Amino acid sequence: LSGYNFAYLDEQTKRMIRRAILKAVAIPGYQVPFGGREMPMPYGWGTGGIQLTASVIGESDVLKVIDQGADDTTNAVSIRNFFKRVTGVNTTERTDDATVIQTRHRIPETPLTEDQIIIFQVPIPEPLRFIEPRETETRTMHALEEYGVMQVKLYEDIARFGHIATTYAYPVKVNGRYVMDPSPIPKFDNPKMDMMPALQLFGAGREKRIYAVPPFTRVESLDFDDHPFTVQQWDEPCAICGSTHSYLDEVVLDDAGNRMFVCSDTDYCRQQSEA
Amino acid sequence: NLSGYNFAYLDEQTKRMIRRAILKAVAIPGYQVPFGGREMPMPYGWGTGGIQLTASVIGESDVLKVIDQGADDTTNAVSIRNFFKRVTGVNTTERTDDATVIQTRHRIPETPLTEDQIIIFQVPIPEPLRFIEPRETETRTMHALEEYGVMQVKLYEDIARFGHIATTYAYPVKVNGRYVMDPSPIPKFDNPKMDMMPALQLFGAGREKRIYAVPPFTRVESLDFDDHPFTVQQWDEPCAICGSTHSYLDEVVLDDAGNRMFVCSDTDYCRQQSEA
Amino acid sequence: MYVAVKGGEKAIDAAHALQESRRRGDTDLPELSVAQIEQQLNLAVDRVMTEGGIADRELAALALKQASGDNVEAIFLLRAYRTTLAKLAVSEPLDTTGMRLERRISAVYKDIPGGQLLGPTYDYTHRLLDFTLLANGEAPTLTTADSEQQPSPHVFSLLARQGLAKFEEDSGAQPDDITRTPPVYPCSRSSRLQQLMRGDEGYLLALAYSTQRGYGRNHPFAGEIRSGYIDVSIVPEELGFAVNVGELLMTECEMVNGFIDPPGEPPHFTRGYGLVFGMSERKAMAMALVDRALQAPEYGEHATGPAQDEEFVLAHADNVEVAGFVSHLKLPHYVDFQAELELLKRLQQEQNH
Amino acid sequence: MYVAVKGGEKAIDAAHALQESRRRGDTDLPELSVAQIEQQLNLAVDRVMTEGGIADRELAALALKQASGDNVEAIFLLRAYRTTLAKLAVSEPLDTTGMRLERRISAVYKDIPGGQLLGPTYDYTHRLLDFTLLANGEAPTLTTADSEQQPSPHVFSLLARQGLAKFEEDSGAQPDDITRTPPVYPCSRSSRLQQLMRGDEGYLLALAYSTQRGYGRNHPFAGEIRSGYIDVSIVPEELGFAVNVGELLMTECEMVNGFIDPPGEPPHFTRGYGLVFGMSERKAMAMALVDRALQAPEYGEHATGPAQDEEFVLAHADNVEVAGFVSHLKLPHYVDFQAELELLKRLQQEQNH
Amino acid sequence: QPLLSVNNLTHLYAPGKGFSDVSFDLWPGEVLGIVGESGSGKTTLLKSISARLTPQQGEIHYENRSLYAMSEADRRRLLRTEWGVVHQHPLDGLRRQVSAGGNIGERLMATGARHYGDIRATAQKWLEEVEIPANRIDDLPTTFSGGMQQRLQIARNLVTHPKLVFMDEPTGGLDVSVQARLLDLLRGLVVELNLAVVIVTHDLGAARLLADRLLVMKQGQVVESGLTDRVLDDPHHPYTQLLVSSVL
Amino acid sequence: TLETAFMLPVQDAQHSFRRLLKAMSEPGVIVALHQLKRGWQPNIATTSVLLTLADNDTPVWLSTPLNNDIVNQSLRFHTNAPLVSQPEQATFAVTDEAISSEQLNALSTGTAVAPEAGATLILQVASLSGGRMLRLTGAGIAEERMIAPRLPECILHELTERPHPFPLGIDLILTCGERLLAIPRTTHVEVC
Amino acid sequence: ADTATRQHWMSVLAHSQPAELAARLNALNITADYEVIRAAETGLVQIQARMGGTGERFFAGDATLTRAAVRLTDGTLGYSWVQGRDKQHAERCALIDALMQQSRHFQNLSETLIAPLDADRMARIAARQAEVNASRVDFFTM
Ligand SMILES: [Zn+2]
Ligand SMILES: [Zn+2]
Ligand SMILES: [Zn+2]
Ligand SMILES: [Zn+2]
Repeated sequence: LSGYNFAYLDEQTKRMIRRAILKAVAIPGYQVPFGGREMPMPYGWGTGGIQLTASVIGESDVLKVIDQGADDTTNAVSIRNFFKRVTGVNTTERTDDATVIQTRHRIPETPLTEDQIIIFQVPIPEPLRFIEPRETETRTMHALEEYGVMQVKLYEDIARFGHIATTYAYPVKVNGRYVMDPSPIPKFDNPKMDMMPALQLFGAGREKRIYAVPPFTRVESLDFDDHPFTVQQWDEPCAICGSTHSYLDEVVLDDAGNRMFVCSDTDYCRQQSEA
Repeated sequence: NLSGYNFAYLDEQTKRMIRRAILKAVAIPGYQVPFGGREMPMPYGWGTGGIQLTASVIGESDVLKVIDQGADDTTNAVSIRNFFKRVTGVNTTERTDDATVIQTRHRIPETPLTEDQIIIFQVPIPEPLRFIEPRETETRTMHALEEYGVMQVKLYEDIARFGHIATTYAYPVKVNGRYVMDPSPIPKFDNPKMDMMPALQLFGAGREKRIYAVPPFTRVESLDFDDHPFTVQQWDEPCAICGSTHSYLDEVVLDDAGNRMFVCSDTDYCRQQSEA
Repeated sequence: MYVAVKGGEKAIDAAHALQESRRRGDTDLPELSVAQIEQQLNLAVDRVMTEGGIADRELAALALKQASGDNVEAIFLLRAYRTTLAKLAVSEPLDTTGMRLERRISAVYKDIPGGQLLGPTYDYTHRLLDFTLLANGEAPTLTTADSEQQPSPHVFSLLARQGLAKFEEDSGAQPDDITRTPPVYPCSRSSRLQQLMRGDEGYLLALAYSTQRGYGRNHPFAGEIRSGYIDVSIVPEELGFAVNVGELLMTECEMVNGFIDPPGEPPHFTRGYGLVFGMSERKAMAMALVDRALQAPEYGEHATGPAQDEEFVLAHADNVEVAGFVSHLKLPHYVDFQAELELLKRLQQEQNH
Repeated sequence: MYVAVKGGEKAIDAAHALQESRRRGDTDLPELSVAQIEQQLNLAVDRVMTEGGIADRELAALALKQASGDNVEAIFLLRAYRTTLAKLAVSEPLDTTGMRLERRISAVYKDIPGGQLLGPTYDYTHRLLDFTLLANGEAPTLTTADSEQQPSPHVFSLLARQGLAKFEEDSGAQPDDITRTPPVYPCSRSSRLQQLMRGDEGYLLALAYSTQRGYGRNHPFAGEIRSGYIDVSIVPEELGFAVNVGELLMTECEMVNGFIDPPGEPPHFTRGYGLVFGMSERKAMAMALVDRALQAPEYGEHATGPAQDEEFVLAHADNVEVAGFVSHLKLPHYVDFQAELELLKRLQQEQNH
Repeated sequence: QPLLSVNNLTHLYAPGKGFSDVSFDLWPGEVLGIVGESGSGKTTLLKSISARLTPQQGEIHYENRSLYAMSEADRRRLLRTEWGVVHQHPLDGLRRQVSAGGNIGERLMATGARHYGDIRATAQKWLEEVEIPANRIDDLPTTFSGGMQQRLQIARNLVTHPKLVFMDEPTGGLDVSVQARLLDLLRGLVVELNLAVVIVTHDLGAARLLADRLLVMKQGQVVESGLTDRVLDDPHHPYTQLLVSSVL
Repeated sequence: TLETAFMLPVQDAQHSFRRLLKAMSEPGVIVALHQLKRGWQPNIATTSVLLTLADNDTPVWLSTPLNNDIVNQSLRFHTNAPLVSQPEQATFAVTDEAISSEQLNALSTGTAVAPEAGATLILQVASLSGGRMLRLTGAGIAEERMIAPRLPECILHELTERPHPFPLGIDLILTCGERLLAIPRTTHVEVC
Repeated sequence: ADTATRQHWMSVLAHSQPAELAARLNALNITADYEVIRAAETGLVQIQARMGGTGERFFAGDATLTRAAVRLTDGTLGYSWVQGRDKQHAERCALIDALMQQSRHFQNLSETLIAPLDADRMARIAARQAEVNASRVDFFTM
C-alpha cells in the first residue's frame, strides 16, 4: 500500500532476476550476470541482496534481515523497514521462524532447515578479483578452471606470514568445480555452508552478479594438507550468554582498555541467555 | 589603475618571485625554470602563465600588444587586453612597431621585432619531450643529461611512417646549441623568426609552472635531418585581402558550398600591407 | 553484567531528522523553491540530468534540493527514480542538424558558415568574485540583432566533403543498452558512449587531461561545440507516424583528433563525439576525448595511458557505483575487522620474544 | 573584396550579458540569496570550500551563486579569489582530539567509547524523490537527549595502545607548501596530502574505488569518521601568546589498512588519513584511501594500479588545472589546425595524385 | 689488461638474497657464462656489473676506470654507446611504439647521426646481419615473433659496435630450434666482432653452446671458476655435480 | 637609523627589474638604476637589486667588508630576507673586489637537474671601465662586446675558464655607483 | 591581568556572533575615544593540520581572517583576530580587548559583557549537543 509495485520492483526486472536465479542454481558457483537496477539503497549497501529478496519474497514469507549477525544494526533496520513498507510481510528476529534470511557478513549460528532461503550480500563476487583485477581475465580463468593463481597467492601468504592472510571471504570450491568467494563472512562461517539444507543465494548489485549453492552441496574451503583450514578462536566466552561456540565481537568499554566479547549473532545470544 | 587591485593585479611577493624566475631563465636560455604560479582570473590553459609574466614585466610607460592567433581582435586577446587596461591602465596598440611588450598566443608577428622589445609567449606544454615521455620525473633527467635521442627517434619515425615530419607546430628547437626547447605552439612557419632575433623572448606555462626564455641574438635551430631539411607551411593562394605571399595564411570557409578564402593570420601585418 | 538494548531505529530516525533540519537551515530565510534552483542553478541541474539519466529539469532541481546541493547524492536520487518509471517509447534517432542553436563555436577555423555564435557562456569572463551578488540587483537588458538563424552546417561535414575526414556511416547495428544487460568487455562504441555519458564529470575530465598531457595523446581539436534545442520524436504503436513530443536542450561536441594513414586509402582525421544535456560543455568535451581514447583497439593502437584502458576507464566511470562503494566503508565492518584482529594478534604473539 | 571588422569585444559583452540573464532566470521568481545557498545547499558549499582552498561558507555560497551552481566554476572562482587575499597568519596545528563532535562513527568496532554518533547524515535514508519538497513544508521538531559530550578518543589511539597500530609520531619536519612552490615529484607525504585535499572529488573517488576493486589493493577499514567543530588558534607577533580566532566545521577520516610485517618489529596495521571542510565525508574517505595508496614507496609496494602512481594521480588531481586545460580546446586553434591541414593535404596529394 | 675487473662485489638486499664476495676479471673477445640456481643471485650480479645496481661493497673497474666512480652522465653514455644489455624480455630493451628501424637507429641518433638515409641504410644492414627480413624494417616490435624480437634486441645493442655486452638469459621462453639457431647466430656475431659477452643462464646447454669460460654461483657467492667442457663434463665441487646431474 | 628604501616601491622595483633584465639578457651592456638616490653605504645599484629581488625566500650573504650592522637591519626590515653567514647557503651573494677564491668556490652553482638553484653573485667593483679588456660572445651578444671592468683575479679565472660547465655556474652582477653590468653563466668571456 | 585571562576574553569575543556582540555593546552604551592604528584587514590564515591527528604537520587549506587593532587615549592597545570577514566585528572586538586591559572597565565588562557572551555560547553549544546526542546508537546498558 506504499504506492509502489509489490517489492518495489517492476515485473520484468523480477522476471530477469528470477531467470538469473534459476540459471545460477543450475550452475552452482557460477556468477550469472544480470541487469540489476538502481535501488533506493546505494550501491555497495546491499542492493543485490535487496533485489534478490524482492524477487523471491512473497506475502506469506517471514523475513529476517541481519547485519553483522545482528537484527538491530543500522543497515539491517533500514532494509527491514524498506521491505515492510513495500511488501508488508512479517518480519522476525528468530532464525528458525524465518523463511527468507537476508544477511550481510554472517551465517546464523542456528542451523538452517529445509525450505529456508538465505540471501547473501556480496561486495566483490569474485574470489580472484584481488589477484587479477581484470574481469576479462578472471572470466576466462573460471571458464577454463585455471585456479592455480589462487594456490600461488595462498603459498605466498604462507611464506610471508606462515599463515593464510585471508580471514574472511575465504574462497571455497563448490561442487568440486567452481571456486567462489562467499559473502565477506569469517572463516568461522565457512563450514556452515557445506551440505546445508537451505538454498544459498549470493547477489552483487554493484558488480551485477548472482550465484547460488543448492541445498546439500559440497562447499570445501581451499587449503593444504600441511596447513589445514583453521577457524577464528577466542580465549573468552560471550560476556552475556557465556557461549564458547559463537563468533564473538569486541566491544571497547572505555579508553583505559577494558573490553568485552559478545556473540555477533544477537538472536543466538538471546536464545542462549534465555536458556 | 583604479580597480582596487595592486598594479598588475599581482602582489609584490609573486611579482618578485616571477622576476627572479625570469632572470634565472634568461641566464640559462632554453631551460624551464619552475616558478610558483598563482591562479589568475583567466582559467589555466587560457594563458595565465603569459599573463603573470607580462604582469611582472609590464610597467606604466610600456605599450602593450596582445594578439591571439596573430589577431588583436580575437576573443581571448581582447579579454586579456581589457583585463590589463583595467588593472594596469597602460597604453595598448595593435601595431607591432609601436608595442613595447607583446603577449602573443600561437603566433609571432610578421613584422620583425626591434631591440628593447619583449615578446611573451603562452605555452600550454613547456616540455618538448612530454608527448614522447609523459612523466616529468623522466624528462627532467633527460634534460639534465642532454639525452635528446628520443626527439630524433620520433622525427625518424614520422619520416618512416609518412615520408615527412609529422610535427607542424610547437616544433622543438635547440636554443644556444645545448637545450632543446618547446616554443609556444606556433606554426613551424615561425621558428626561423626565433633565430638571432633582436628581442627578448619569454615563454610562460602557468598551468605547468614553468618559465623559460631566449635572450636577444641567440642561436635557435629547428631539429631536422640533413637529407630532410626543416621546411615551412606553403599555400598556393596569396592573402585574399592584401595579396601578400610571405605571411602565414588562415582559412575562412565562406559557405557550405566549399568556397573559401585565405587571409593573413597577422591582422596588423595585413592592415599595414593593404594600406600600402 | 550487560544486556543488549535495541537502539538502532531511533538513532536512524534522529539522524534523518537532524539532516532534514540542517537541509532546511535557518527558518528565518525562506525555503528556496525547486523552480529557483532549476532557473538560477541551471549548470548544477544540467550535470545532474546528464549523469542521472533523466532530462527533466524540474526533477533534477528537486533532487538537488533534497540532496542539500550534493551533486553525487542528487545524481543517485535521480538514477533511483529512473527505476520506478516505466519506459513508454524509444525516440527516433536525434537529428542534431536541426538544433535551434544557442551556442556554436568551432576552434578549427577562424570563421565558419553560420558564424561563431558564442551564446551564453562564462568564457572570457574575469573570474573575480562579484560581491554585488550578496544583495540582489537587476539583470541588464539584453541587446538584440537580426532574429534569423542562417544555415549552420557541421564542421565535420565540411571536412568530410574535402576528404580530410570520414562520414560516420550508419550500418544499422542495434545499439547496446547497459541499462538492460550488464556491461561486457570489450564494449561496442555504442555501449562505451552510453557509459561515458553517465560517467562522472570529474573522472572523465581527469582522464581527458591525462591524454592531453601525453598519456596516450590523441591530438584533439574542438571541431565544433553546439548547444541548442533538439526536437524529440517517437513513433507510437497506435499511430503509424512519428509525433514530435517536445525538445531538449543538449550540448554536442565533435573533436578532430590525430589523423591516421590507412593502408589502402588517403590519410584522414580521426574524430570523437560527446553529447550531454544542458549547456555544460566541458562534460561533452571530456566525453569526446575519452571516446577517442577508448577507440584504440579499432585503430590498433597500444594502450599507453590509463585513459586508453577500456575496462579500467569504464568500470570506474559510473558516479553512482563509485560513490556508493566508497561510502559502504561507513557501514559496520566489525566482523571482518574482528577476523583481521584475530589473525594479527596471533602473528604478533608468534614473533613475541 | 572582404574587409576585416572588429566584433570580438561586443560579442563577448553580449555573451556575458546572456549568461547573466540566464543565471538570473525567470524574473518572476525572487533571486535566491547567498544566505539561502549557504544554509540549504550546505553540501555543495562543503565541496566548494574544500577544493577552493578557503573555509568561508559565505564566500563559497557566493561563488556557487555566481557560477550558476557549477561546482567547477565556483571552485575556480574561490581559488582565484584566494590569490587576492593576504596571508595574515599561520594557525597552530589543528588538534582534532578536542573537536565538538557532530558525527562520529567507526566501522571497526560494534561499540566504542563515546558511542556511535550518527549525527546529521543521509546514510540509511531510502533515496526516493520527496515530491513534498515541491511545496513549502514545516520545520521538523528535533528530539533531544542529555547534552553532555562523552569522552571520545580516537580509534587509532585505542589500536596503538594495544600495539596493533603504530602511533603517528611528529618529527618536527617543516610541511611542504605547494601554493608557494610547484610540486616536485616524488612528493613528500605532507605535500601529497595538501594536493589530495584540494583534488577533484570525483577523480579521487574513482581512484579509491579502483583500489577497492583490486587495482592496488590496500584492505581499507573505516576506522574513524569524525565531523565536528575544531577551534583554530594563531600566535600573532603583537602578542607573544596564542589567541583563538574561531572554529571550523571539519570532517576527519582515518582508515585502517592492510597490516605489514616489518623486519624486527611486530606486524601492525597501516593507516590512511583525510581531512576536509564541512560535513561531506566521502571526500575525506577518498582522500584517505588515495593517501594510503600513494604511501606505497615507503612500504616498498609495487605499483599495481594507477592509483598508486604518484605522478599520474597527483598531476591530474586539481580541479582548476584539469578543467581549464580541457576547456582551452574551445579557444581559437585555427593556426595549429591550419598547419595540420597543410600537412594532411600534402600527404593526401602525395598518396593520391 | 682485463676489460672488466670485478673485485669482491657484495650486495644482499634481503637476508641471503643477493650476492657476496664476487671477484673475477674479463678479457676482450671471451664469453663468460654464469650458471646457478634461481636463488643464486646471479641476476643481481648481472645488474650490479651492468651499471644498474650500486653494490653495497666491492669495486668494478671497466678498462682502467672504476665503474661507479664515473658520473651518472658518463655511465649513462657508456650503457648506450660502448656497452650493451640484452634483457630476457625483448619489450624491456625495445621501444614498443617505435618501428624496428627506429629501435635499431636510436643509438645512432643519440650519437647524432642527423641523416635519415644513412640511419635507415645502417638499420637495414643490421637487420640483414641478424637474419631478420629487411622488408619489415618499418614494422614494430609487437608484430614480431619472440625469436625475431630477440634478434632485434641484439641488433639494437650491436648497432654501435659495443666492446662488452651483457645478456640476461635472452633465450628464455624460446623453442629448442629457435634457441639453437639464435645461439648459432650469437656465436657468429661474437667471433666476427671482437666483443666480450657476459651471459647469464639458468641452464647448462646454453652455456655449453655459447660460453667460453664458465662461473658457477650458489646462494649468492662464486662456487668455482670453470671452463667449457671441463665443468660441464668434469664437475669438481659437489654442487656442480648436482647441477649437471639435474640437467642429465 | 634604518636606511630608507624605494620612495615608490612598486614603480621603482619594476623599473629596476627592467633595467636588470636588460643588463642580464644582453651581457656587457651597462645600465643605470637611478630610482634610488642613496645606497646603503657600503652602492646604489646593489641596494636596488637587493630591494627589487631579495625577499624572505632568498638568503643573502654579505661579505665582511660590506657586512655592516645598519645594512643588516635595513635588509631585515625592508626585504625581510634571511641573512646567512656562509656563502654556501646564499641565494644572493654580495661582496666587493676583496672576494677570495675559496668564497667564490663556496657559492652554490646549482645542480645539473636544477641549475636555477644556484646563487647569484653581486660584485662591487671600483669602476666598470679601466681594467683588463674582455671580449664577450654568446647569447645576448649579436657579434661581440668589449668591456673592461676592474674586477678581481679569481672572477677573471671563473669567467674565462668556467670550471663548472653549463648549465652549472653563477650569474655575475658587477655594480659601481648607480651603474650595473651583468654576465650570465652562458657568456663566453676571453681576455682581449 | 595574566595572559590566560586575556586569552579567555579574546576567545569569547572571537567566538561571539557579530550581531549579538553589537547589540550588547549598544545596550551597554560605553564611551571610549580611540583611534584605529590598523584598519580592519581581511586576509587568510593558513590552516595547518597533523596527519593522523598527531603526526607530521601539513597545510590543510585556508580560512578567512579579519584582524584589527585599536589604541585608546591613555595608550592601551587592543587587538582582534576573528575568523570571518566582518570588519565592524573585528573593530568592536579590538575595542573591547583594549577596554578589558583598563581596571576602570575590566571588572564591569567581565561580568556584564564577557560572562553573558560566554554563557550564551555555552547554552547554544549545549542545546545543539543535546539535539545531536539523540542520534547516538545504543547497544548495551549497565
Ligand atoms: Zn565491505
Ligand atoms: Zn552471547
Ligand atoms: Zn592550445
Ligand atoms: Zn593579408
